[PDB]
Amino acid sequence: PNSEDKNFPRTVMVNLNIHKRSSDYYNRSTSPWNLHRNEDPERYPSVIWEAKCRHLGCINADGNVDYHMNSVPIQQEILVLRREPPPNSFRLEKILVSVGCTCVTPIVHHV
Amino acid sequence: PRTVMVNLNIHNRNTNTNPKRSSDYYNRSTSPWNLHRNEDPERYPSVIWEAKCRHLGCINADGNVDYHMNSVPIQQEILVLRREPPHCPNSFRLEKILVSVGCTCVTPIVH
Amino acid sequence: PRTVMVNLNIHNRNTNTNPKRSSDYYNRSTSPWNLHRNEDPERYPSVIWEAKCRHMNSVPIQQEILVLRREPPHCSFRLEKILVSVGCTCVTP
Amino acid sequence: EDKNFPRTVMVNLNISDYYNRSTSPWNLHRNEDPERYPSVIWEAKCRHLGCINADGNVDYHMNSVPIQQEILVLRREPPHCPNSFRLEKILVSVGCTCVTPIVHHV
Amino acid sequence: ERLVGPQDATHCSPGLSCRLWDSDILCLPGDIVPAPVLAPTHLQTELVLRCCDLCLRVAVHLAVHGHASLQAQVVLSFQAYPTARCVLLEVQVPALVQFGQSVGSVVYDCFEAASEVRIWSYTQPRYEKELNHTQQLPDRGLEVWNSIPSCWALPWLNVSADGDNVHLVLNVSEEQHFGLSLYWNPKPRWHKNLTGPQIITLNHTDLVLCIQVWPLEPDSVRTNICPFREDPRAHQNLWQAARLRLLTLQSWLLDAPCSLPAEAALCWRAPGGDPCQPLVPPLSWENVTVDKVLEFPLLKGHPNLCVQVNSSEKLQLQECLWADSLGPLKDDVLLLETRGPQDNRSLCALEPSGCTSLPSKASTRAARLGEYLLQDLQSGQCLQLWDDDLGALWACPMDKYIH
Amino acid sequence: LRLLDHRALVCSQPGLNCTVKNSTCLDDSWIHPRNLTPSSPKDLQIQLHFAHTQQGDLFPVAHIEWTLQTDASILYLEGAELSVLQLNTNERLCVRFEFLSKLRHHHRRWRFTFSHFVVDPDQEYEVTVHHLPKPIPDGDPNHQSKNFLVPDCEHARMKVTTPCMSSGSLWDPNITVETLELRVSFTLWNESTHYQILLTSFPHMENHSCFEHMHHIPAPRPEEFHQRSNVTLTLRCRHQVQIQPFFSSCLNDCLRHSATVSCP
Amino acid sequence: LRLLDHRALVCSQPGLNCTVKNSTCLDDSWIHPRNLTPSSPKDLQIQLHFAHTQQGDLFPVAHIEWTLQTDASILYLEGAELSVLQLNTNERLCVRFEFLSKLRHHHRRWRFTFSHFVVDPDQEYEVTVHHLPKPIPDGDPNHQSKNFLVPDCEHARMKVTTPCMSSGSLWDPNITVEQLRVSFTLWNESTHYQILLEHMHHIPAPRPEEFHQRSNVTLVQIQPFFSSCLNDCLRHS
Ligand SMILES: *[C@@H]1O[C@H](CO)[C@@H](O[C@@H]2O[C@H](CO)[C@@H](O)[C@H](O)[C@H]2NC(C)=O)[C@H](O)[C@H]1NC(C)=O
Ligand SMILES: *[C@@H]1O[C@H](CO)[C@@H](O)[C@H](O)[C@H]1NC(C)=O
Ligand SMILES: *[C@@H]1O[C@H](CO)[C@@H](O)[C@H](O)[C@H]1NC(C)=O
Ligand SMILES: *[C@@H]1O[C@H](CO)[C@@H](O)[C@H](O)[C@H]1NC(C)=O
Ligand SMILES: *[C@@H]1O[C@H](CO)[C@@H](O)[C@H](O)[C@H]1NC(C)=O
Ligand SMILES: *[C@@H]1O[C@H](CO)[C@@H](O)[C@H](O)[C@H]1NC(C)=O
Ligand SMILES: *[C@@H]1O[C@H](CO)[C@@H](O)[C@H](O)[C@H]1NC(C)=O
Ligand SMILES: *[C@@H]1O[C@H](CO)[C@@H](O)[C@H](O)[C@H]1NC(C)=O
Ligand SMILES: *[C@@H]1O[C@H](CO)[C@@H](O)[C@H](O)[C@H]1NC(C)=O
Ligand SMILES: *[C@@H]1O[C@H](CO)[C@@H](O)[C@H](O)[C@H]1NC(C)=O
Repeated sequence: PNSEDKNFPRTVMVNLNIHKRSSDYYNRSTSPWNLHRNEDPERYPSVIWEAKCRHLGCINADGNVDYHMNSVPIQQEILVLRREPPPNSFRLEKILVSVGCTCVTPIVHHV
Repeated sequence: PRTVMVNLNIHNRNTNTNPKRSSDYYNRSTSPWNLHRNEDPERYPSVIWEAKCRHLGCINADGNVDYHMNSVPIQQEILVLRREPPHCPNSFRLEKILVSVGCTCVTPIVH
Repeated sequence: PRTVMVNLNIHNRNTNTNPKRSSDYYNRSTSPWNLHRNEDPERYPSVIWEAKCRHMNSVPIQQEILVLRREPPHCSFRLEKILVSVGCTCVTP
Repeated sequence: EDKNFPRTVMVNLNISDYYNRSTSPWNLHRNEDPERYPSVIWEAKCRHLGCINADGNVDYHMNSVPIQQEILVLRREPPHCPNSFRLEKILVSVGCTCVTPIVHHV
Repeated sequence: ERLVGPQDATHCSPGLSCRLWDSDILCLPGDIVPAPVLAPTHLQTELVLRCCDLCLRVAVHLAVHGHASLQAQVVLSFQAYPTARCVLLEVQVPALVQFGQSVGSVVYDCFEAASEVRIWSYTQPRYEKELNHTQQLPDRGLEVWNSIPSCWALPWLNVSADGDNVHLVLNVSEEQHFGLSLYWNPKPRWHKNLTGPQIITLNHTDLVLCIQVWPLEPDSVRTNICPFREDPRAHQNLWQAARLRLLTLQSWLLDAPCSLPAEAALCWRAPGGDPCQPLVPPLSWENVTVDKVLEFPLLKGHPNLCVQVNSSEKLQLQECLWADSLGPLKDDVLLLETRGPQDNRSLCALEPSGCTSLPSKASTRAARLGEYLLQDLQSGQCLQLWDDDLGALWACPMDKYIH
Repeated sequence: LRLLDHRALVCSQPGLNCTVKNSTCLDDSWIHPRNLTPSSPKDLQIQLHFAHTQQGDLFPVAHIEWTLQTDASILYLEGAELSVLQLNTNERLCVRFEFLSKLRHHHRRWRFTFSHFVVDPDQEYEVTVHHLPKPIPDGDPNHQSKNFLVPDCEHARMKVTTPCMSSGSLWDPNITVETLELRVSFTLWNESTHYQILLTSFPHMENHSCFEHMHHIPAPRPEEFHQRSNVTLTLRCRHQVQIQPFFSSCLNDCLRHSATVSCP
Repeated sequence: LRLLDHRALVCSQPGLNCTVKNSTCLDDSWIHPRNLTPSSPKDLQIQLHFAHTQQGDLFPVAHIEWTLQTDASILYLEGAELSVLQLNTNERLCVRFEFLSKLRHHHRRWRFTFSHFVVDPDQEYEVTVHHLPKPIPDGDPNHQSKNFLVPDCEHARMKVTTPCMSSGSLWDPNITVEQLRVSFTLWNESTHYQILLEHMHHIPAPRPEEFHQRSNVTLVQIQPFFSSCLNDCLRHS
């Protein structure tokens, strides 16, 4: 429990300027991902939709999954506010959630 | 809410995958994205390397640009902190932004 | 004259006739001379704009001046001469 | 001999056929002066206000103009003192070149 | 009300005061802490239109639980792929306060949505368990068209054929830079980036074919309109444009941009010219489809042989398949063969004037030289086209009799 | 993105009390700036360096070489924070230099070093040095940035690092085929990950996939880790055969050693 | 080179006490180097300017625009010498900027200007701002330099400037060739003009009574002589 800023070089106070499309690529993409409800009762955002690339390949136009070209998740470090000590107090994190799933041509070595 | 106390002692929970489990597929992907530099000396992070797509679709096996699908930028809601000007009761502020963390190619909504 | 006192309050003896203007002949000359800067931060004049010009015997107009140099602290002034080029005139070979 | 005049410093001293072969001939003028170093300066003043061709006749189409520079001389101060000098800036007409005039009309 | 402006507000129960503090605030439950305190009871939702965008409108029922006024705060959560957001709503009931019974409800104006959306509710502090409400938004109500341009502002491409040339005019605006593409039914035909409005010239034979038009913007909505199904002249041209190709001596292929059910039968063309004699009977109308390879039962070819194609119970195509390779035509007569029980064999003659059996005493051309034709057939001089256990067919040269 | 070791990382040079510090990559100058600020670094370069460990590991490392400025702003210089920012990610490691001694002279050119940033093959970073304290708002940059490209395993030097050994860069599975009614033989590797043979047929250079076939080789037992295994494939001229390893370093994206069939 | 006017040359801006004095581009800090050298100035740019002498003349003038940096070296800034150096002929004129009060405040971005340098037409002038104290031997240059090219009298605004007018920028030849006869105009100078064609003819010097009176010559370019020109300026034809 804290109320003011004192005797702490990195305890800061925050304010309010936190600031309907792009919601169908989970299937419409060539490398679909299934959102996983990584829900933490003390972490904002309370829900993060991690991308678990559903198929290792990429689905071509015919709908049959092709093994000629693979898909890799795009993770990204984000800052989240986990409560501590469990008022309104928080502490940052650098967690490597996965946002999307971009599908790539494989690296080919000839002979 | 309005006033919260955030301790900037970042607790790094990206403590995994210290071996190599990543690559750079900005160029090999069928929906390539050219990275963009976001610079802001008033914000933490001060630099974010967001992206921007290269075309309006994927690329066929022939290597020519294909218009059959839509390259769209995967975007996230990363929380960033910003330093308030002195004429503000709170010296720091939390703002969410939408940044291109990647760029996939997706099936069109209607044929 | 190993040790001679020299006063550095340089006076300007170039109070010429003000109506006498000047022109830049580095492009109009029969032997145009290009401009290059010579910078030694231990020298007066620190910047000297020498000439490197491009029977076309365009010989560089070369005259030497006096330069007040600077010596390393272990020795600090050393008056010398450098044979620099002013412009370039065409001559018969 | 450093003293309360800081800008007075002590220094150690260290130390051609174009005029008859150039298309813009010049005649050197001797500025003999025993009070300054060097005691002789050679100044090239144009022999003709125009340039000379392969024939060598003066042509008003081509102009001869005195290319000059600002060089340095050390004049004794007080006069005739072999252990004192004054740093001076003078202008010397080093040579004469050939340039085409800026010509325009209707 | 169903229509609201492009802003967020609250619909507040009468008697109690009500306000909003939405700034996408930091939204976390925390832990339930014990203590007459206001508390939510149920979540009530009404799909409402915001203008122009569709957005679910939510309401929170209120009551008093627990053990000179009353104040409370209700936090409204939110979740939808890929959006998370929070909203603050303050409800203050004047001391209209009763224990164990409902007091009223507060409403949040708008929640952007596409699709499934879920909502929660916490008091601060969380006095009781959070409420729950899931909802599966429809993909088609009568107000959907006009409200959202994504369904009504479909790019327009209207076509005219008054001058017998298929002219398509773009009803799109002037500053539009849209996309156009043509396919078949999928093999694309052509595509072009061009400024609208603009006139594109097509041809009657070309219109079999389909068109797609879409703006050159990210996540383009493309309209693939194919209104030529009702047009019968398009299919008539397609049948006319359809061509018959003879791959080998005993095989043939049907080529057409589109595939439709059809029937094919053999035919015989006389050397005279335009008159042509069908070969059914004794052959049967075999089912044939486009891009399907069919092999003739004949063992030897003949230039005069032809194929008749029946489409939609009507003859549409008739081409000389063997003329392109075995031409020119030869003055050869055709004799029909039949076999039955007891090793009996029957032979018949085919003529432009009709069919006559052999041998016969008729005045027809084949009947007069019937014996010679039979002798030539039995000697192997004639050429046999197809053979079967019950019948056959032969081609007999004629130049030995007249020429 | 990691440090090569947690040993003493002292940056000591003649006349300097600097100690490398662990830090989250936000400064106290960012939170509470001071009016007076030092200058930006000069001649900052990053080179490809390999550094061993106490267990024989070979890590590619980033060597950071930057020089202080001659101007008289050094008197207020309290250190430099480093950074190695990932390209496709937003991971930052930032270590701090707490200069305990107060620099007051410029008698010699300072060349500053830090070579404890582990990097990855076929990966690009962005290295920046930022003197301390940070500037006042709307001030001069007070830092220098550079892009660090780390080459891939095809480099003769990268190929032997534990990055490129765990990904089977040194693997030499010379795959061959034999005309049957075909058989494909390849040699496995020191890993318990399944193998994925992909076979397609191209009759001509018209790029037509007339026939495609997939076969799965399970995780090999210890007795066959470095042995060769031969698998026949049913056929329906150019019958491309491609082999892909599922090594834990490359979930499904490794160098896939392909093959081709000659017409005769 | 010349200064515009030897008036009260101030460069001071609010919060500072600039006093401008003469110099020769040999500062005492170069004779007696000091260890602490302030950083270079930032964003040097030079623009043309025309100022009015009390005599009403028009002289092109270099207007120099440069600003400091936010680093700590501003406490060791005691002046910023301004240097104007002609290229083809090495006449150098310098003026000493001297800051009495220390620039210890970064509240507002300090910007300094100096526009009393009579720039001749067509003559480039490298303008350098050497901060004081100057660098120690083998140190950071801490000086800003940039070429400052100036167009000739063919410039529209420059053709009305005193150096350009005195050269004959407003003289109309109005040549007239019609045996052949030519005629040409006159400006009020006791100089002998020239008409060159394969022929050569001389015209004596016009008395002050025929300032613009036309003259003619029987049996085509015109070159005047002047005080601003003994051999070289606009040759009409
Ligand atoms: C190639 O495949 C053949 C398959 O017959 C292998 O020959 C047999 O392999 C098994 C093990 O898989 C052994 O138990 C047999 O003794 C082998 N011989 C026979 C006649 O069955 C052969 O070993 C494979 N090639 C290589 C190099 O291993
Ligand atoms: C997912 O995409 C496939 C492929 O287009 C489609 O058939 C299916 O209906 C989609 N399902 C949903 C729920 O969108
Ligand atoms: C939603 O909340 C109610 C509250 O009682 C609970 O019973 C229900 O299980 C919850 N739904 C889910 C999917 O957890
Ligand atoms: C195309 O435009 C004409 C002219 O207005 C109109 O009569 C016709 O109905 C339009 N076509 C369609 C399919 O609506
Ligand atoms: C560096 O640390 C040592 C250890 O005490 C100390 O003696 C020395 O004075 C320090 N360096 C400077 C420049 O003060
Ligand atoms: C310093 O940081 C590294 C990672 O950057 C970590 O492994 C190590 O444990 C830290 N040491 C201390 C003493 O915090
Ligand atoms: C790979 O090369 C080695 C080198 O001798 C050879 O023994 C082996 O048979 C080869 N593997 C093939 C051709 O599959
Ligand atoms: C497998 O062999 C390679 C060299 O052939 C070696 O570098 C590697 O460490 C081995 N694998 C294991 C798990 O020891
Ligand atoms: C400048 O001079 C004024 C004269 O009154 C003096 O008050 C001031 O302190 C000086 N210094 C400044 C303004 O920095
Ligand atoms: C600077 O020099 C000019 C020209 O010689 C002179 O008019 C002026 O008085 C001088 N100023 C000072 C302060 O000496």
